[PDB]
Amino acid sequence: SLIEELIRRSEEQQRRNEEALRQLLSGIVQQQNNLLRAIEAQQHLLQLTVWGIKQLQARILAVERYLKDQQ
Amino acid sequence: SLIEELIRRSEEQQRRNEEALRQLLSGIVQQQNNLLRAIEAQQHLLQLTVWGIKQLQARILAVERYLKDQQ
Amino acid sequence: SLIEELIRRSEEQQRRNEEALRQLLSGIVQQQNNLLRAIEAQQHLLQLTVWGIKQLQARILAVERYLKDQQ
Repeated sequence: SLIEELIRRSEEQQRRNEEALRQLLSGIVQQQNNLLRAIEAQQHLLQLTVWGIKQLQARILAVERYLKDQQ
Repeated sequence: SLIEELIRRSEEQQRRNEEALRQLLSGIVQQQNNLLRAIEAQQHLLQLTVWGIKQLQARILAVERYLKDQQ
Repeated sequence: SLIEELIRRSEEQQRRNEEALRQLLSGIVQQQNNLLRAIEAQQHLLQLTVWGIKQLQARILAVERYLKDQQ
């Protein structure tokens, strides 16, 4: 969502730089901050999914042990 | 795969810009579009994994409830 | 972790470029390599989570089949 917002802002600045290529240095630097923010927002979500996978591993392990124990 | 293809294209343009640093503004702008596409392709896959984690959570919850109910 | 290290290095180069904007072309090119490395490191971790989700799917499927078979 914010990633989607940062991507659209980067898409906008990309069009401005390509049109300005056709002042440009500032937009190029700003575009690099746009991409860095996007990468950082994706890192946050990626970090959440890593933790979500670990919790699913713990849940399935508990079920596997429960079935083992019931035997 | 496409991410891998976008990364290699970015790796190629990176070498051209570093060699051209040693016309450059256009390549720098094109490289920024290469990275934006890569970020967007990774966002698509990241979005798929978020949905895949939610479906695994629903599957393990159904198993957990089944075992609870059988008792 | 390395992603976090590549992000901080990109954050440092971003500040230098914004201050140098206020030689800049080289830093802009170097910053683009900083972001490319970050994207590539995130792709590696993203690839690991895709594989981790597939293994969790196989584990829950085995549990689902076990419970089906016991009936």
